[PDB]
Amino acid sequence: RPRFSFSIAAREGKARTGTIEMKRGVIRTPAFMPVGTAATVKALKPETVRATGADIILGNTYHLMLRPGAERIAKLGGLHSFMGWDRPILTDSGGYQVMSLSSLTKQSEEGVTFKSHSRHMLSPERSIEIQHLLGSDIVMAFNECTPYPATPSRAASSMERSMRWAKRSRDAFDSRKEQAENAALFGIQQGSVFENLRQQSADALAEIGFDGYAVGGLAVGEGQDEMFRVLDFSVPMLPDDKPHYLMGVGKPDDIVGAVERGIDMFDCVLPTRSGRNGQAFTWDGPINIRNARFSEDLKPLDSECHCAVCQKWSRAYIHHLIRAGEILGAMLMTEHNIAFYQQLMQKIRDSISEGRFSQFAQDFRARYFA
Amino acid sequence: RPRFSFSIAAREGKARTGTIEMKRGVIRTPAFMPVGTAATVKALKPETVRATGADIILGNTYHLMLRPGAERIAKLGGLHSFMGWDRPILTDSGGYQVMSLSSLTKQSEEGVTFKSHSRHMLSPERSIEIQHLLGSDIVMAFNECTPYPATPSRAASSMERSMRWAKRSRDAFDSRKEQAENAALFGIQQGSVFENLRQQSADALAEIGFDGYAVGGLAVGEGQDEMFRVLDFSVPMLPDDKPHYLMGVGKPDDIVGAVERGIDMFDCVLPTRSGRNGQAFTWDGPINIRNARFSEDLKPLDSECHCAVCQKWSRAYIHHLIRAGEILGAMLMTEHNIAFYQQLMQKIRDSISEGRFSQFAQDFRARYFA
Ligand SMILES: CNc1nc2cc3c(=O)[nH]c(N)nc3cc2[nH]1
Ligand SMILES: CNc1nc2cc3c(=O)[nH]c(N)nc3cc2[nH]1
Ligand SMILES: [Zn+2]
Ligand SMILES: [Zn+2]
Repeated sequence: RPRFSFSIAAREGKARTGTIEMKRGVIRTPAFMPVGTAATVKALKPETVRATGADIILGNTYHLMLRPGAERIAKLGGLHSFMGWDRPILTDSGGYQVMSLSSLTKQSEEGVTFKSHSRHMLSPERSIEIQHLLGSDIVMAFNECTPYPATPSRAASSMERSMRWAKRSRDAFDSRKEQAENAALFGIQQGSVFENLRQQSADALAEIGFDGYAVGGLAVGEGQDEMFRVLDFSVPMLPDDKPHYLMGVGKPDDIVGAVERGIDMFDCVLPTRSGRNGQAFTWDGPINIRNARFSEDLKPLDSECHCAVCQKWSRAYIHHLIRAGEILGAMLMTEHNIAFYQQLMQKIRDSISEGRFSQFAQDFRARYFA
Repeated sequence: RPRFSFSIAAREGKARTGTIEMKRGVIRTPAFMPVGTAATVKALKPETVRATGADIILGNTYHLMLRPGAERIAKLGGLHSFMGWDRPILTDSGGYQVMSLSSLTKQSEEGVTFKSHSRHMLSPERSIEIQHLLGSDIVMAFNECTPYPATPSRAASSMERSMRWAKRSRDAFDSRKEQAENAALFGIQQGSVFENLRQQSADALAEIGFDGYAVGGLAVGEGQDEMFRVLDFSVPMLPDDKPHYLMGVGKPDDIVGAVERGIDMFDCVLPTRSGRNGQAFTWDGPINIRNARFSEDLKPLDSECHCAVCQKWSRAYIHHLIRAGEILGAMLMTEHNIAFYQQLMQKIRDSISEGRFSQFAQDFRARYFA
C-alpha cells in the first residue's frame, strides 16, 4: 500500500532484518534479487521465480533501452505487464553496463554517448526517463562506476561527477509526478577503496536525500578481503534508517559477510549463469553437476533443499540433461540455485531476528568450506 | 488397471475415438504423443507436458541406449522415474533412427551394427531388452524402415526381413514375463507405397498377433498426397479392433487427414522443434513469431487457445524472447505448440464422438489454409 516504507524488525551487530513495503509488494530484507536483464530471469517463468521466494527482481536500463526499447515497453504497458512479473522491480541506471558492455564510449559532464553492442546517449535525465517508461518500482540514480584500481585523484573526480549526476537524477525523478508518487529512488555511493572519498560521497548523497543507498564501485575485481575492508567503513557512513544495497554481489560467502557489515539488498547473475553452466549450490559448497561422479547419483542436488527440483529429480538426471545440452537442464539448475539463494536469505533473516546470526554465519562457513 | 485395453467409443467413416487403458494411465484416442527423445520433452517439465493434455509421450531406444545408456537407466529405476513422467511411454525400437542417424551401418539377418554419432549392435532381441530396461509401456517391434523411393523388389525383401524381425520381437517380448505382464507390443507394417506388399505385411503381423499396429515407412519424403494414398488402402488391412499408430506424423493437416483414414496415434517433433525455431501454431495457420509484424502485437499467440502461455503473455513478449535467444522463449513457444496439438486432438475426439468430424475437418481446413 505505501510507496516505500522500510522497517527494521531486528538487529545483531551491524546486521539488520526487516521489510520494505511498496505498492506492488513486500520485500523481506536482507533480500536477494534475481537478475532479469533481458526482461526475463533466464530459463524461469515469473511464477517460478516467485515460487523460489523472490520478492523483487532486477532489470537493466542499458539492455532494455536497446532491446526491445523503453518507449516500446511503455507502449506495451510497462515492464511488469510485458514480462508478467507483477511484484517490485529494481532497475539499474545504465551507468555500469554502459562502461563494461559498450564497444565505444564518450564521457562528459552531460553524460555518456556510446555504441550499441547503433549510437545512443545516457544522462541522469534520460536514465530516469527510461526507468519511468519501464515502470520500475526502485529507480537507481545514474552514475559512473569507477574502474578498479584507480588513483585517489581519479576516484575523486569520478565520484564527484557521480554526485552531481545524483542530484540531477533526484531532480528528474521528482519532476515526474507519477514516478515520485509510485516509485522510489536510490542513490549510489562511490569513492573506490578510499575512506575519505566514500565519506564525501555518503555526505553528498545524504544531503540530497534518497529512499535507499547503494554501495557501488565494488565487485569490480578487488577481491573479498578488500571488498569487506571497504564495507567495514563505508556502510556506517550511510543513513542507518534506509536500506543498504550492495550492487553486483555475489557468492554466498560474500552475501553473509556483507550482511554482517550492514547490507540489506543484493543482486548477482551467479546463481542463474553458473546454473546454466552446470554449477549447483549446496550447503556443502558448490558442485559441478557435469562431473562424472554424479552420473549415477540418485540424491537430489542438495540434501536439505526444499525446492521443487530437489523434491523430484536426481543429480544423475540433471547431469544427463546438462551434458546433453538440454534446455530442461538449464531450467532445473536455475530454479534450484535461485531457490538455494532465497533459502540462504531466509536463514539469514531468521537467524538475525532470533539473535543467532553470528552462530549461523560460523556454522554456514564451517560446512560450506569443509 | 489393465495391461492394455483398447475400446472404441464412437466412429465416423473410418475415423474412431476411444481409449487405451494401461497400468500407468488412460490414453485418449486419437492421441498425440510429444516426443521426448533424450529423456526430456524439450524445454518442458513433465508436469507441463501433462498440463497441455498429453496422456503419453514417446521415447527412443536409439538415443537412450547411447546416452545415458539402458542399463544405467534401469539401475536408476527406469525411464519413468529417471525423467519424472509417471504415465505411459511408447518407445520406438531403434530401427528408423539407426538408419537416419548412424554415421556408418551394417545390415544382416541378425540385425544392424552401427557407429555412434563408438560401435553398437541392434537386433530384435536387443531392442526388446533395451525397451524392457527402459521400462516402456508400449514397446515397438524392431524393424527396418524402407528408404523412399524403393523398387518393389527392394521394398519386398526389406518388408519380409522386418516381418521376420517382428516374429523375433514378439518372441523376445513374450520371453520376458515382467514385460509381457505389464507392457504392450506393437507391430510395424512395411511395404513402402505398394499395396500388395502392405497387405502381405499386414497379414504377417496379424498372424503373429500384436496389441497395436503401426503404419511405418511413411513420412519419409513421399509428400501428403502419396501418404494419404497409401493410408487409404493400408489402414483397412490392419485389425480394426486394435490401435493404429502412424509413425512420425505430423503437421496438423496430416493428422486430420490421417484420422479420416483410421489412424489413432501420432508422434512428431514438429511442435517442439518448430516451437524452438519461432514457429507457433494457430487456428489460422502457423506464424513465425520472429517476424517484425509481431514486435508490438499484444494479442496472445492464438486468440482461442486455452493454454497458460496464451492466458498470460503477448506475441510481442515472445517475439522479444525468441529474437534475444532467451530460453524462456523456447519454453513458452513449446508449451503453446504442444497445447495447440492437444487441443486439436481434443476437437478431433469430440467431433468424432458427436458425429460431426467431417464438418470439423472441413471447418478446420478452410480456416487454417485461408
Ligand atoms: C558485478 N559487479 C557489479 N559491481 C557494480 C557496481 C555498480 C555501480 O557502481 N553502479 C551501477 N550503476 N551499477 C553497478 C553494478 C555493479 N555490478
Ligand atoms: C518422421 N518420419 C518418420 N517416419 C517413420 C517411420 C518409422 C518406421 O517405419 N519404423 C520405425 N521403427 N520408426 C519410424 C519412425 C518414423 N518417423
Ligand atoms: Zn533444490
Ligand atoms: Zn496457447
